Amino acid sequence: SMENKIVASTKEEFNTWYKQFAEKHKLNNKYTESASFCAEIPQLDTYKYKMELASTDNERDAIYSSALIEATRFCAPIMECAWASCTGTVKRGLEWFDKNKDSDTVKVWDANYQKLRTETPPAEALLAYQKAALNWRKDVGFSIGEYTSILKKAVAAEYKVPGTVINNIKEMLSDMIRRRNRIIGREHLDWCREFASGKFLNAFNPPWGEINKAGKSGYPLLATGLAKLVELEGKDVMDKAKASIAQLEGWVKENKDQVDQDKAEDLLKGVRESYKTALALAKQSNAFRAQGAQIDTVFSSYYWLWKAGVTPVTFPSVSQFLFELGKNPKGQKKMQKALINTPLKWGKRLIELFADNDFTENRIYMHPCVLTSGRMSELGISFGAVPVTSPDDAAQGSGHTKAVLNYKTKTEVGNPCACIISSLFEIQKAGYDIESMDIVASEHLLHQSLVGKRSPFQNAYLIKGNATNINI
Repeated sequence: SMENKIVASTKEEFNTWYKQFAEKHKLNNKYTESASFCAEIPQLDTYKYKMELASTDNERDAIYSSALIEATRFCAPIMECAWASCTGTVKRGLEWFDKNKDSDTVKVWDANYQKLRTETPPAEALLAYQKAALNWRKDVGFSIGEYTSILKKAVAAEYKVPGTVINNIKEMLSDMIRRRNRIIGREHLDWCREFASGKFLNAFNPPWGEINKAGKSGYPLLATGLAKLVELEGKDVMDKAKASIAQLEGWVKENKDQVDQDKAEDLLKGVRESYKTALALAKQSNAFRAQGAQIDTVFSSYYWLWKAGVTPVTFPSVSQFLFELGKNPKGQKKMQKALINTPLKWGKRLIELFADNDFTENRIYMHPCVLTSGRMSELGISFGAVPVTSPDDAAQGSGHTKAVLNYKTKTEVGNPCACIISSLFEIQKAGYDIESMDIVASEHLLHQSLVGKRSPFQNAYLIKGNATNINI
């Protein structure tokens, strides 16, 4: 029969289920964050040599698919993949969109889907989508632990890798930075940075004279400074800036005997108008057109099942399909063939969520709610690592890109994560031209790592700072 064998309406029930599954299958925490089937860190070099030899494109596609599935299939985070694929999570997760379909943080991208299959979205729908992701995650009750949670935290100053891969990791980082810069004062900027975090009393003594003083742009100096800040150091600055204003206010309230009321209230007014201007400038930053479009995998996955008309009953067959897909990969053509050929009804309805082929602008600007053939992997890691009609078959392994994130980054085992990311990167270099690719998947895996992301089921959006500023 086609049924969901993982039956839990609550984190507790699932916990029981998974203690049992984990013990039966000897899930192991050696090299992976979450317990998994991973006994040994894969060796991808043979794919590197083979890839050095390949004279045709199809072969390079197959060699990279192979390399990927080889590095992935046994490292999937069984606990979170399972939890995300269980009965309760599937019921609530699908039911969320029926209640929230018409809300203002959903309707913006949803009702506009067909359009989004072609043209890049405004900033508004990016913000909306991210809010909706966090909301679905709160309402559904998706967090059973740190690997399913919302990550709010500062990007670590340093990223440790072993001397074997340090070369590679660095090359990747430089190409990444080059790419970010491609996506897009002196005293003023440092005064703005100091104000944004440490010194809010700096607002009493602006370097340019009056705090709200306009520059060559007619835009306030503070505003553009903060903007350039969000650009270089990441949007965290804005929050920090606001925090500082908070302090300012607090101070003005705690000691009001030291200040003149009228011009204190005008000071505050000023900093606030400047901050609103800085926000507005950063929302259109065009660097927000990218970072805003960062996908929330499980959320977009459930959105896709919903949009494709999937339900608790038919979900197990999708889980099944995905599971097979993690064994026998399919490029564009093969995916389309498979999806149209299946007698099952969600197959055709999936490809009708696919964007155009044939999508004009750069794809990092594509909205995170839109399905494509390359994005099947998201579903792949959500519902596919563990087939829910036959959970034990998970022991065979199902390769899905984000599986890489389940690898530990810690130095005692010698950062398997970075090692695999690096092997993938070399392998790609061999057969493909790096600089000329719209996206580089190993690079995005790396981006996810540097930013402190240990799971596919973690939400990385609210993280503090820019991964490109990291020292490795």
